[PDB]
Amino acid sequence: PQLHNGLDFSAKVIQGSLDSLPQEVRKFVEGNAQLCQPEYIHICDGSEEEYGRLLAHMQEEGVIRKLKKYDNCWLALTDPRDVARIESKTVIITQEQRDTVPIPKSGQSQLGRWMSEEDFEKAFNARFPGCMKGRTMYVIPFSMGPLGSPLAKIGIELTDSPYVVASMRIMTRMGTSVLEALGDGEFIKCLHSVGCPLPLKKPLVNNWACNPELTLIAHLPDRREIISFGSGYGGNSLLGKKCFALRIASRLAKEEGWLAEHMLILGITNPEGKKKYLAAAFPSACGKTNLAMMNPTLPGWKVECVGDDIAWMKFDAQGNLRAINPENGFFGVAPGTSVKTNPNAIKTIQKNTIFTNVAETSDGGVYWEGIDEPLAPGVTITSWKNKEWRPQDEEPCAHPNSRFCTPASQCPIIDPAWESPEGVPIEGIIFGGRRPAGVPLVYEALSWQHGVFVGAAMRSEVIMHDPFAMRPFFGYNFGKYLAHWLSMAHRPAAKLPKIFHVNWFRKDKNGKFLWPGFGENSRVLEWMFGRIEGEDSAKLTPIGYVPKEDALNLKGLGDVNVEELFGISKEFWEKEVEEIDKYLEDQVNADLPYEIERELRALKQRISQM
Ligand SMILES: Nc1nc2c(ncn2[C@@H]2O[C@H](COP(=O)(O)OP(=O)(O)OP(=O)(O)O)[C@@H](O)[C@H]2O)c(=O)[nH]1
Ligand SMILES: [Mn+2]
Ligand SMILES: [Mn+2]
Ligand SMILES: [Mn+2]
Ligand code: NA
Repeated sequence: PQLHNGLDFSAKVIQGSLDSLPQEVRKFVEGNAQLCQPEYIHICDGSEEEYGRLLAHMQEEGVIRKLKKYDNCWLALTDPRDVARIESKTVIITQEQRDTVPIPKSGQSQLGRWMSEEDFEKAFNARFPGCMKGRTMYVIPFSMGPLGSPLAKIGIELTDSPYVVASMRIMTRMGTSVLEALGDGEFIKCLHSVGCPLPLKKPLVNNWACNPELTLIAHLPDRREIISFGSGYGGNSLLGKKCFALRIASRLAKEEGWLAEHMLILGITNPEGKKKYLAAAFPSACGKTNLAMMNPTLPGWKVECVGDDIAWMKFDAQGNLRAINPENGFFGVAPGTSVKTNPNAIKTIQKNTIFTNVAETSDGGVYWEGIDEPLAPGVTITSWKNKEWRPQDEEPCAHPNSRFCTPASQCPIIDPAWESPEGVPIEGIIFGGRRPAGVPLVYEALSWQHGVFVGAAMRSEVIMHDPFAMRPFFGYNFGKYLAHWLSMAHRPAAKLPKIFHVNWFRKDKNGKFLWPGFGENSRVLEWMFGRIEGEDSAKLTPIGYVPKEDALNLKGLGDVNVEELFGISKEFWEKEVEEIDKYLEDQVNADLPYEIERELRALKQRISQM
């Protein structure tokens, strides 16, 4: 009801109907309409028409450019201040800090950033009131995972950014079908604003609305809310991407008995026609997308992609670890993507793809560092800063973490069960990062508990810790996350996947990679496949099982330096255990599970006996 006409926002709806919305959805939309004061409310239907028209509108406003070389491809160049995720401005709100991060023994937590309810409410009040003035508030009903999946979760994102709408259509299942399936069911409330109400208080840079000084990406797991202000970019704005997919979802996972992880999912088939699904957690810059879409060099082998970034996994009644890709597309790093490094991505991204912060060629194509493709004489390059650019300048033509946004259904090797509601059975979990020295190409954890330790001990690159590739993404206390992983071993009839650790990045004394990697990583996956089958192809070492002599198929690779590649040094590993000890003691402290501490003791002891 109302004594006037300030609460009913029906008159400002330009697509859809508030009356047709589920009650709790309407309250979410109208309540934030009252707060943010948008000019219009557009309830998205997810249709091709809505999509095409909105892209054309952004094009006319100069917000995006059409890439004329390709089929329905687009380019956005952002404000340089709004180029990536800002961890210092990414927070999780809970009653007690200990529930969000372990209280460190000595230093500051690097496992998350807590903000009190009190401090967030002040921050919220200083940002959102009237922030959508003069703008359309878009209502994005989206599913994270196949619509009918028991592993899927539903979100509603409100945004004043058409860039977010178009990108969410690609990255999630979006539209009217989602609302109809949701009904009076539960959903994650996602609120986003670029933080630039009209009239503009500050000058617009590169037609890219953002408020850097006030940027704040907040997560409120107990309220089932994500609230993001000031940034229009990637993980800060596409609230399904990391905020929902990893931070909120990992909390839900903890509560409900499942796992939300920074993992690719791939299906691998051998020459005997046997197929296994694998998951792998690597940090940013460590090649999940390359592995997920691998073109295998080994004859008779086939790799297929379920997902390249996020895995939602739950042990079923039969004890199989069932996994879905909750995403609907690939939000891949553009620089470094070539025919050599990722040929299947090259194929995917030439239609219906949105590019952000890459360079543009004179004939309307895309360009970036490591594209490994020469241009015809005459073809010139415009950089991501909208500047004339030559191949030999002291400046990259694309932003180091510039991205493409492409539909998953377009991947030539997309898995036939990539959107099967029941998910796919994971038989192996892979951990890894960038280690220039000391860490063998591949090793296998001795048990589930050792495997959890291996994930927890992950380091990459200055070499920094990134446990489970989840350091920027823990939705709650990492110690409790470790306990949650360990508890899976005590679950009824659980078939615990084999756990491996890989290192593509080991270098010799001259700084060149000892392993050719990319397509050649099918040789590593072959060994993993065999080990899952119970093949006697492993040699026991202090760090776990490694391939036997001659176990790894090296045919066609010439003379690979295996002794250096698989070399295990007592002195390196003595230092390794020490640094892992100090890290877990400080960062996890009182929340370090007994079994992780035990695995550290165990590894320390095995190394001492070298
Ligand atoms: N040497 C070597 N480098 C690799 C290999 N696979 C991937 N890379 C490198 O990894 C980088 C690309 O990986 P990213 O796309 O940033 O990794 P990602 O896990 O998909 O990152 P996010 O999308 O942010 O999650 C490039 O620099 C590649 O050269 C490999 O097998 N060997
Ligand atoms: Mn990726
Ligand atoms: Mn990622
Ligand atoms: Mn136990
Ligand atoms: Na722009």
